[PDB]
Amino acid sequence: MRECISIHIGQAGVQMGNACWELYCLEHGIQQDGIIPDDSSFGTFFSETGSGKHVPRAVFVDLEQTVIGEIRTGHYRSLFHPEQLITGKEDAANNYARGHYTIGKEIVDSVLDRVRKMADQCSGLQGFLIFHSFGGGTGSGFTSLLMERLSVDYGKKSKLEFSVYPAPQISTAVVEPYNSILTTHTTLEHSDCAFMVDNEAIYDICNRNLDIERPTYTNLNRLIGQIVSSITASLRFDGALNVDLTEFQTNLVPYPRIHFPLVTYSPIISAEKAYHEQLSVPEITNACFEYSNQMVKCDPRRGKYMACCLLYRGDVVPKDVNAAIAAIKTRRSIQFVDWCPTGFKVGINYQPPTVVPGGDLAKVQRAVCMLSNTTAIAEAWARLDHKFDLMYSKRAFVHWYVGEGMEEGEFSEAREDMAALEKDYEEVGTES
Amino acid sequence: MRECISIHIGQAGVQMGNACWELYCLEHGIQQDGIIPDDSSFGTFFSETGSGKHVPRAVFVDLEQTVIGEIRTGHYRSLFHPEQLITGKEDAANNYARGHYTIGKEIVDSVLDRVRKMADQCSGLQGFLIFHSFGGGTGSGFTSLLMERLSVDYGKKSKLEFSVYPAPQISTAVVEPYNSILTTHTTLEHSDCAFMVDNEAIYDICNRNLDIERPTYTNLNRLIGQIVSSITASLRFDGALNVDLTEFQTNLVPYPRIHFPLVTYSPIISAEKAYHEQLSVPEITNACFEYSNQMVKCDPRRGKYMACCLLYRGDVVPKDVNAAIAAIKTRRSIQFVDWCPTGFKVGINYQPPTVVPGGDLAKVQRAVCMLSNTTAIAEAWARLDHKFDLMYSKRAFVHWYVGEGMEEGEFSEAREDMAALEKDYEEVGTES
Amino acid sequence: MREIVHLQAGQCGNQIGAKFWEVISDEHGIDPTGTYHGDSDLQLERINVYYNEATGGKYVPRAVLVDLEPGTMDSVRSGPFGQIFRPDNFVFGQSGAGNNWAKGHYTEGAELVDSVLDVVRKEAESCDCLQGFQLTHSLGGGTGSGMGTLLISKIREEYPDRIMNTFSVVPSPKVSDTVVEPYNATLSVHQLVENTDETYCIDNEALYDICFRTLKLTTPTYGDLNHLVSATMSGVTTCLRFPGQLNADLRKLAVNMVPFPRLHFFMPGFAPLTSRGSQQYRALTVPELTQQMFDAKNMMAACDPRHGRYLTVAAVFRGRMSMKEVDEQMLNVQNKNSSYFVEWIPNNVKTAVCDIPPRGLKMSATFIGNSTAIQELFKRISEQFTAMFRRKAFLHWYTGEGMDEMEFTEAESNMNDLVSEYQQYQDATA
Amino acid sequence: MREIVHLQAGQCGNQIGAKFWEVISDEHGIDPTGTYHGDSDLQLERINVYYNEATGGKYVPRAVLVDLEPGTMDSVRSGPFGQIFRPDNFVFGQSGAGNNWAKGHYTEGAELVDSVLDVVRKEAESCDCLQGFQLTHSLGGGTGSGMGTLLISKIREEYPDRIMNTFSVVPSPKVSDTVVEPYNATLSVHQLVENTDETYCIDNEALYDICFRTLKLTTPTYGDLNHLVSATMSGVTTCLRFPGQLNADLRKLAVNMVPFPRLHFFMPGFAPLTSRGSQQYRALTVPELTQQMFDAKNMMAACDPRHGRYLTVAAVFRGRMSMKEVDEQMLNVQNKNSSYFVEWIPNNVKTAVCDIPPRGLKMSATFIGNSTAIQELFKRISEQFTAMFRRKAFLHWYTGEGMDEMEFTEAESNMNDLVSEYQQYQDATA
Ligand SMILES: Nc1nc2c(ncn2[C@@H]2O[C@H](COP(=O)(O)OP(=O)(O)OP(=O)(O)O)[C@@H](O)[C@H]2O)c(=O)[nH]1
Ligand SMILES: Nc1nc2c(ncn2[C@@H]2O[C@H](COP(=O)(O)OP(=O)(O)OP(=O)(O)O)[C@@H](O)[C@H]2O)c(=O)[nH]1
Ligand SMILES: Nc1nc2c(ncn2[C@@H]2O[C@H](COP(=O)(O)OP(=O)(O)O)[C@@H](O)[C@H]2O)c(=O)[nH]1
Ligand SMILES: Nc1nc2c(ncn2[C@@H]2O[C@H](COP(=O)(O)OP(=O)(O)O)[C@@H](O)[C@H]2O)c(=O)[nH]1
Ligand SMILES: [Mg+2]
Repeated sequence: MRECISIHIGQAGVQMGNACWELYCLEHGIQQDGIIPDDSSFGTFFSETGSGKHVPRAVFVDLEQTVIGEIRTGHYRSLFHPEQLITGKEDAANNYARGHYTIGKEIVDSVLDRVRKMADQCSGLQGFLIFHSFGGGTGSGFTSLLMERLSVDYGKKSKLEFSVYPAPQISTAVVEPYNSILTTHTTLEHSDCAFMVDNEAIYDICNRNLDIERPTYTNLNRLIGQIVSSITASLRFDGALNVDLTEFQTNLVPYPRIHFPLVTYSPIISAEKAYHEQLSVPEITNACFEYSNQMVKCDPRRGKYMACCLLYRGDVVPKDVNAAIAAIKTRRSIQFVDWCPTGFKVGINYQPPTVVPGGDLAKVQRAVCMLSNTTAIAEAWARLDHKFDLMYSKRAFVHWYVGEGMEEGEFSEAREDMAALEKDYEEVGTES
Repeated sequence: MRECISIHIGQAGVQMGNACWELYCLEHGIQQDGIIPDDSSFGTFFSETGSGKHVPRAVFVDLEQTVIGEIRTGHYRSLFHPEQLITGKEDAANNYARGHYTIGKEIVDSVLDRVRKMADQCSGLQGFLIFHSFGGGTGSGFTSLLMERLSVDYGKKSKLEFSVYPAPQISTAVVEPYNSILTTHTTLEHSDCAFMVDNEAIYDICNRNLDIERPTYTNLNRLIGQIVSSITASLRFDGALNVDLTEFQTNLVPYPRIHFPLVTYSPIISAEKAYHEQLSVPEITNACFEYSNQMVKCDPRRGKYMACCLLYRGDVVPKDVNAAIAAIKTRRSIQFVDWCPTGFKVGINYQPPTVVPGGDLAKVQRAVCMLSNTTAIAEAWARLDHKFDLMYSKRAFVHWYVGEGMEEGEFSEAREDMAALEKDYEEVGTES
Repeated sequence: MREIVHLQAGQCGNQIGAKFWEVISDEHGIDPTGTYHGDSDLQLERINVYYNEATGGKYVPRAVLVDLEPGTMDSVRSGPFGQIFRPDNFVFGQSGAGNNWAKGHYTEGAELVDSVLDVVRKEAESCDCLQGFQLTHSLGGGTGSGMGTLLISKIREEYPDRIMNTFSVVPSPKVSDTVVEPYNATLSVHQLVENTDETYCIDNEALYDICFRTLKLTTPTYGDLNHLVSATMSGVTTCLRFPGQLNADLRKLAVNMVPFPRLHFFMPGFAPLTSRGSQQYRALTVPELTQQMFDAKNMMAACDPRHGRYLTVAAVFRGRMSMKEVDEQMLNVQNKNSSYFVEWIPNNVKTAVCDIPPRGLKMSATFIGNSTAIQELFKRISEQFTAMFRRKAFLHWYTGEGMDEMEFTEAESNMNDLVSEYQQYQDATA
Repeated sequence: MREIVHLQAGQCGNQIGAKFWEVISDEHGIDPTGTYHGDSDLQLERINVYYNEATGGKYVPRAVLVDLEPGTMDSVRSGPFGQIFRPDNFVFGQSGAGNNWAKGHYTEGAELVDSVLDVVRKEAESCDCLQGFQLTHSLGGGTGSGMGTLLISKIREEYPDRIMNTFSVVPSPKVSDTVVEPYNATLSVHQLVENTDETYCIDNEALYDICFRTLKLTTPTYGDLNHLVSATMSGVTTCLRFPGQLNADLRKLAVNMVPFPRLHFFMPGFAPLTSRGSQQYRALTVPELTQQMFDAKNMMAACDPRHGRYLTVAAVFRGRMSMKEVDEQMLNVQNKNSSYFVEWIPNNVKTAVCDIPPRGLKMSATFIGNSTAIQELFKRISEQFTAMFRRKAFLHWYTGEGMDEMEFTEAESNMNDLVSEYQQYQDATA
């Protein structure tokens, strides 16, 4: 199978990626020095060279020099091609306008050049994985730019992303609703499907299952690394019933706008706690169908599932996966919409996970990642829309935007667009 | 293959040559002491002797004793025949008239004698490579003299030159437009094709690709050494699809006056930066077709290419060169004129480049130099003509010339001649 | 990258400045002679954020020292830490303002401001990407109030886009160290609301309340109060100088902490603060730290936050810490004191975490607040101003240096509007 | 090769001359006894550019010293550095001019000029290729103004082709050390515009402004001002004496710096200039160096370039340097101050780089400028001249030595035209 390009935008995406690429190095046994120790898989995510040093096929962009500087000076400095690390001069300062209109465009073209110079050097190409956040300038405004530009230059190719959605109650910035909605509007028409994640839900899981009292960003971003490696496992490792990258959108996207499947991973168990667990197929399969196991803090029983992919990993029994899924289809609490009787998409790859040195999670012999699309996520959008209405009703932060080349009417258009999305979910939530 | 004669006129040409001849010494392993260490190639650029000391087949002329004195006293003193180093008493003082009418003619005949005494001692002869500048007295006025004299005494033999064209905005003298246009007029009718180069573009490249913050003349003139060695590679080293010296003009000169192909070289990469690059044929071939890779700061997309030579070097795959060039012919941004469907001229020599001891550029296993002729260069002439009109409209510097045996009407004739050249490009820029 | 050029005016500004540079030199590990002697490579990666470089490792901080008379500057140059500064950056007059705003802004400051601008521009052109300007002054004085407002306007005209924040000492509620503070204070605010992006109001009485209450150090000289102020301001710029999990920026704080353009007056806060000796009987975990940021007892502004309501709040943490608690506690804080925050803003807390804590500590949080309770301060100044101006108490010292009493009325009217604007947001939604 | 013969006239010329030869002997490493003791072979390769050779290594500089009275020359011969000069080259009269132009040009200088020419020719025939002549004098005096203009004309007649440049001290704007400066100054300009190729105008007041402003050395005697002038003039001739990346020439500067024949009056500049002690807090990189060349503060001509517009500018750098910056900064300089340059010249900056910096330094740039603002100087002299000549203030001292007042009117009329010609180019294109 063939190549994929990973774009890491903003502090969150850039910081998340460094953890993700640590896994790829471990799985294929690539040295942090870049030189593979003395096979057909790494070609998808790594570029060959005359020497033994493989070059990762990804680009990092961040208007603030600080974040990339840590990578550019960290022990992984030699792994990345120096010209792939694009850095501006000043930060976007959490303002959507700066990262999209004034300073985002001053460096966007340079990023396109390297991607173009990178996409041209792959005999095959699947799509893009874009890592970013919803609550920052570079990770929200610059993302919207690249979705537009990459859509034009490389349209009709898959465009996937993993976005840190604003958590329900915990908040890390004041202008998250303003910046969160804006990027959503511009990215709906130029994206395939977004893999939402919340730090609140992940924190809730980490203190609950993993059983470590004091998590950090350096900890959580690694779990987000596992979902990516499991998602991209088909493109690298052989196994029965593979699932190529272009397959995700077809199964998980009944409608063009409705492309927000929240991520769910299992089993998250610590090394010590695992010795008293059996890890049967229904056990791990059942873990994905409860409020207590989500990367987004949306109560699934509030809504109805409409598409679910169970990308199994490691030594797995297809017979049990077929049987385990069948039971979940016949439980009253679980409720698939009326119009999608065919609501599962199984995928198996014969490569059990690999543990990061010193990693908190255990060495599970078998793993599964669920990518269910549920109408309960409309609550997250509904709550977010409530926040935006409260602030913009008083016009309490617009001035920071109008001064950066963003017209007043954009805010009104976005919410009205989001309001239609709210109704779109409601219509799909019923049966004609 | 047989001999070529290199003439280095002016401070720029003389200083550029010393870097060029350092390469020839390295490639053939000739000692700076002149004695070859204890084959059929060096006969083209070097003259044999009874002893093991080979004599370079070039002449150096500079009205200012200072520049040649450095060579005549530098560590390369013994390499050059003492009588080949021609020096006057006083400088041309950036005045075109002095280097062409009053003091240029006082020493021109002596230069002709040594060339005549040198051209007579070569069983075969290809042509001349003349190194000079556009913004000096000796390098502009004395050049025009030798073009006239050499044309008469050795007419119908190739006359090539590498000229440091005045950069768009950076300027090193006040009277560059006056001196730049004058030499152009007199050299159009007595030259085959000129290889334009700009220090601005080279500086832009050096800080951009080579990644050294503080370049100097001693640095840039070496890169100009690479283009010369690549251009003259066919005359020395064996390889499939050689390209003799007389071949350049036929492919690159559709019309007699239109003989200004700007130089472009690739790949310019530092020793450290190269370990993360693959250097595939399309990669190096693609580098030559963008505004960011030129020795002359003319935006190629403004104009249309009308002739292009890709003189490949080192171990190369003719199949890929054929394929790589074909793709460039089918891109909308790239636009060859309508009347030249046959717009490529490939040449391969089996001799990968050699690195100057301590050189900044890397040890590329494969190299290519492009000599595209484009209508965008008319912008450089158009801008230069604008400068001349502003000054001569006020007659603000003519007095320094009229006092050195140059009539007033010469300035008017030159611009009117340049104006026709501007229209000549415009007519060729369209289709009948 | 994001260079900061520091401006200090007035006796209070220079003295706070002088202490302010001692700590940053300490954090980066810079010798008083200007030679770097730190132990962490992260100190040199960003040493250009404050310090220029002259050959030989001599790092010359780009601070601009201006006072209308040589008094305070001479002490700085004679001080142990005074050799570090560039001799040219010092700008000194020969007749200091007599605490009156007019002389230091119109007749005397004007003759000297042009000289200062000549040096500030040289600092601006020497930086590849000059982030913004930082000013330390005092409203009560004449040199700090007058020339600071004169200079803040001039730098505003040349570089409108850049950030321009200020740390100012504000008149105390019941004590006044200058008779004509309300006149200088009111005049200086009028000229600041229109030109500065943020202002960290502080007052000595509130800072005095810290010295003996939470710390136990009677007889705290100004040299110690400035250290608290020094530490707080160095916290705001930490992310620009050291890596972190969630980096902040001078513009990041401005966007979050300023809902409306005029309402940019904040009031700072710092922790941990504990007296020596008794320090060992207290824990340094995040929970107790956070509670210390949301109580009036640890507010450096005399106005008590309880009386008013919070609009926006930014907590800039430092050191190795659990990001969960750094955000779990904020959520609990907001629900505990929901009445203390306005309803029309769905969330008000801004969190930033840095990797390098302050020198000699393993945890630090510079609190910043934008509460409506500050209106009480400006209302108090309005009460004092109208009393004095109702009888032209001291107008003759001002009108005698090229000024008209019409300006006093303009400043009073503008001040009242600022108070009114804060009041309008006391009410809840709908 | 391109030998220079130095001419010095007047007390100011000899004193500047005397210092001027100390530095060149220092640069080439020549012992005061005339014996070369340098350490670089590049000092002997071009030692013939200034110094003749007598057997035994005794290098005799080819300077011609002329003063109408033995006063100043006797001090030079008695000075520590006076033994180097040839005894014959000294030419001395017995009655010095009393500051009046006529006596030193007509009645007394005439009796002595022929003697000087007899020695200048011997120097000219001894050089294989005599580039040109260099004159150091002062307009205010009588010997420098009179005999210098008398001699500059005579050498002009014999060698019209060669360069003939001059360094002259020009009357200060508000101070005058001689009562009749306008008469001598105006008379000397009339005779110079018609005979000299370039003139580097300098004035003591402007040079005084350097001593205390950028340097910090109060009580700068003339012996120090001459050193600044010494250094600048030695920079102009550097390329003739040492190798470089982009060599300059006395004729190169004349071609670039002189658009029209009459408008050849320049005003020099030098860098780096910094007071001892404070030197270590400043960097020596190219950027800060270039800005120091395009500010009035470092101009040795009292006229401020800001008031006028630049026509042509030449920067002669020295030492190992990045040619990129040596040309990148000029482009940025021109765009920053585009209003300061006339539009009818597309580019105005001339760059030259040499390999050997000044002794005791690793970087140096002798700025040269041709700005219209100099017209203010000549206009000022015109203002003073018309005032005095309107009443025949001192004409009797002049007409009494074989002169007619008609000459004064001719000189005044010519001076006014020179001012007018500069003014015509104030306007923009079309
Ligand atoms: N999972 C994870 N989330 C992160 C990380 N870093 C930041 N975030 C989240 O990203 C959001 C903040 O956005 P940032 O990425 O820091 O901001 P940015 O993209 O750099 O945008 P500006 O700094 O405003 O230009 C918050 O929701 C954070 O919780 C990380 O390493 N991992
Ligand atoms: N590439 C390169 N360009 C040079 C070099 N030296 C000078 N130049 C360029 O040449 C032009 C100046 O002309 P010069 O060759 O120095 O002048 P010259 O030919 O000696 O003429 P005169 O000195 O006036 O007699 C400018 O555009 C310089 O940038 C060099 O070593 N390499
Ligand atoms: N924190 C602090 N405040 C000071 C210091 N010195 C003076 N102040 C305050 O500044 C005000 C007096 O202003 P000052 O700066 O002396 O007047 P200026 O010289 O005219 O600006 C009073 O409110 C003082 O409390 C100091 O060292 N530290
Ligand atoms: N720079 C400099 N200027 C001087 C020196 N001595 C005199 N002058 C100036 O020369 C002028 C006086 O001319 P002077 O040469 O004494 O008269 P002369 O002997 O008749 O030519 C005044 O403008 C002085 O400022 C000196 O040593 N250095
Ligand atoms: Mg030359």
